[PDB]
Amino acid sequence: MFVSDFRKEFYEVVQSQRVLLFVASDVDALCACKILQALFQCDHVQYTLVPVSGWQELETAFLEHKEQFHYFILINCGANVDLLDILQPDEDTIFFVCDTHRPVNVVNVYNDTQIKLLIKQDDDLEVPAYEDIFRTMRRRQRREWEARRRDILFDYEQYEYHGTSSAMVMFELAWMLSKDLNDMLWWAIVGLTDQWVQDKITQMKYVTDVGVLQRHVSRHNHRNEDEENTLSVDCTRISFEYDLRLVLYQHWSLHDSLCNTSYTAARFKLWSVHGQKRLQEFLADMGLPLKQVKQKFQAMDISLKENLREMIEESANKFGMKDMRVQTFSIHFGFKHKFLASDVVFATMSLMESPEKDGSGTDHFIQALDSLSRSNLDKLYHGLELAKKQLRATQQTIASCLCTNLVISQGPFLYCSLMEGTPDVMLFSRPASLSLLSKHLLKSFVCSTKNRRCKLLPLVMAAPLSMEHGTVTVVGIPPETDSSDRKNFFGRAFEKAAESTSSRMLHNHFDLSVIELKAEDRSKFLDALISLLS
Amino acid sequence: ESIENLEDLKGHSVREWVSMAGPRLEIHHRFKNFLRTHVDSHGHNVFKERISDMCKENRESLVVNYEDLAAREHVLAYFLPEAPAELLQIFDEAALEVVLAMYPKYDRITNHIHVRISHLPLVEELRSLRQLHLNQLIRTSGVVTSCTGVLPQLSMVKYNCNKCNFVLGPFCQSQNQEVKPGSCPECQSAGPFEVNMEETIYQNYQRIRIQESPGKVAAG
Amino acid sequence: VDLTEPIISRFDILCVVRDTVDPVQDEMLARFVVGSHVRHHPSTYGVEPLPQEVLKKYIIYAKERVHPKLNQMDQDKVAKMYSDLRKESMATGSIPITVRHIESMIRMAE
Ligand SMILES: [Zn+2]
Repeated sequence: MFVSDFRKEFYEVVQSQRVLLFVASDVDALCACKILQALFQCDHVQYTLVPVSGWQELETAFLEHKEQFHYFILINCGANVDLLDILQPDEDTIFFVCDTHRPVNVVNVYNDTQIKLLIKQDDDLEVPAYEDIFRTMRRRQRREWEARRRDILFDYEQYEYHGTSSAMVMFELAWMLSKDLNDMLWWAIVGLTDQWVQDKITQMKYVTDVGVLQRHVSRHNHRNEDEENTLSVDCTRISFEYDLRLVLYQHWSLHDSLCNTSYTAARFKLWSVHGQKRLQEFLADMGLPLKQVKQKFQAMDISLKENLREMIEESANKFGMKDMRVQTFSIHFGFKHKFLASDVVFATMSLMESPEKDGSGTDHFIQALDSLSRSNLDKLYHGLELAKKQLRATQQTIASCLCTNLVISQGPFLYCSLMEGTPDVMLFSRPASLSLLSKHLLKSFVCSTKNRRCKLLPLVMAAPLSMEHGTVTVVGIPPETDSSDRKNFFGRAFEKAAESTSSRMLHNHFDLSVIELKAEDRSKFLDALISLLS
Repeated sequence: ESIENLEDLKGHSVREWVSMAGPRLEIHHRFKNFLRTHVDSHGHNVFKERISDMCKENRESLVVNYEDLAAREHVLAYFLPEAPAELLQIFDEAALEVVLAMYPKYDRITNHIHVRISHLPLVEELRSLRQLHLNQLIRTSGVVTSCTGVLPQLSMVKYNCNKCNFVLGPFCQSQNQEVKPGSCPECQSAGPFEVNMEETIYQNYQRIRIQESPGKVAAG
Repeated sequence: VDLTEPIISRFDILCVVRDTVDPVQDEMLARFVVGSHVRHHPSTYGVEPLPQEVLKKYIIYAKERVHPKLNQMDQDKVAKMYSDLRKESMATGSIPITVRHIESMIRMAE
């Protein structure tokens, strides 16, 4: 069932109870977890928090914890599968699901007693009616009904996508509880910006949600400040910004940010030998000295920093980059700490997807989660350093793939693969960073090629996972277009291709468009996908 | 305004002629037009490409080929070896305001651009230099034997008055003698003065010694 | 050769040229030399060269605007090659000192 009011029939229920949080390892999940943590700590709710990153891990943790806890909250996981089938719970347990994944599984939708969904009912949802999904001429009519059922269920389950941010949902709950702090609002903003950075949502939906959060920012600012008398410099001040699309440009030199932003790198073809000259054309059009552009931004001359955004916008317009400016937010506190929401997103993501072989992925999750609090600001800066390394490695990998021409058409989709032992393949072994790399690589490819048909294709990308088990991760990306809905069918396509091939596919990740394959299975699996997409 | 002319006929000397306002403006316009209209044998606008390749790298120095300057503008090639300092100053100004037409924000990068002449056909052996070549543009070849370090030389110097706060206005430094104020216009104290080290404009300086290449003519 | 191993091994490429008699090859070489002498009066190729101005531009472009990267070169093949090259050299008279010849091959591939 959908929860109609989070306050009464979710929060006031669990407020009297011991709770278990399962949280996915993504930045939106981390922000929603932080908001809910702060609420529970205000109300002395005895919660336990468990990270998870796949179905096997969630099943293991639930089997470990099922006896002691009756109330469970799943953040950014569980909505798009039958939780009762997967977990096999006792009937007295209750699962709250604040998950952005769409479409919601019909069993979770119509299970009234046990599965409760912390999902907005005014999100883009098209759930089929109950009578269409659940129960001689009567036999013929029944078989016709079953044919209708399979057709409508395939139409419902074909495309997966993402709804409103879980962090935004939790901040809505905090606002209804009248316990919303400025830091909670910042976590909500970072949660939305995670979806925008990873291209999980459309630009229109992102603009709408930014319009929602603008009102909350204005309310929080005018809560205790006006234009006549102001707060201490120590206090956090969140400001709406119509800022630049360039990544981490306030902590870098502008040259590095123009080099490693996927947008500008794809436009100017900076992987190519000619791309640096095109970048120099752009910089000379702006009139910025190269010794200033290659200097760190905080050390750049303030005469140049005065109107840099207008300069970059108006040069980008005539160079063909039509949407260089983006609606976003920034947070200021103290004298010297200034971050964009995209900066916090990249830092936390790099901490979580860090390639270091220390401890465990749960350890990297813990470092990422700690970095979202201002008492652990050093972790945030360290995450920014890791983001520098990650973005440089991303551009190196894209340059390698395009120069050696690993990205190759195979009919209805482009195909690419990373070989073992190549530079910085370890950084993209993990599925989430691989999905991000595939998106950036597809943007670079469609900006590079002259073939108008190839600009319309989706991308399938693979990389090694475990040589000892002989497995590869595989991800599927929809076509990269300006007006895409960011819906993709590769979940069901992978499932149906694997079933039609009897392939050894482990479906452990929460996105259905991310899978693990036994490596030798890839040839017949790819052939099946080619025959399927046709 | 000052009217355009036939340039090559005059009663003055060449230096005096190109110093006068009318022909100076005509020379300026001619070199501007030459930069903005010269083309390659294949029809490529040469100096648009060269100015773009300069402004990309911020090199603030434009190389011009005599062998096509003579092709496009005859009289400029005529006056250039005869009055090089004056004509090169005029070329610098014209090139600067061409570059600020192509890249209007380039004054943020540099306030002055030097025109450098290449492939000058009146080449001279280094030991064959005579009084006949004085104050004329020459081309020579040789091996560099010595170099000073890169040193700052005064170019536009403002002097603090020896007894009060006043800055005596800019003097254009020469390569022949250290220019001096004599006495201050606000109060006629005289003799020694202090350079305003902050407001004075300096330029890079480097003096090299070149001699004939060992294998060219020095046969013992 | 009369050179020692520390100086020989520093040369990545060793070249030997011999003026051995072979009358057909001598005819071809002599005809080419006479052709050069008559061609350049003051007044094995089969592919035609580039003009030397084009070659100078090509070299100076390639040495600055191109930086070849190495990502995979069939490591076991090169290692096996180097190992039995060392084995054969131990019995005879030229000196693949351990890493310099491996790195010579890497440099030549680049
Ligand atoms: Zn005085």
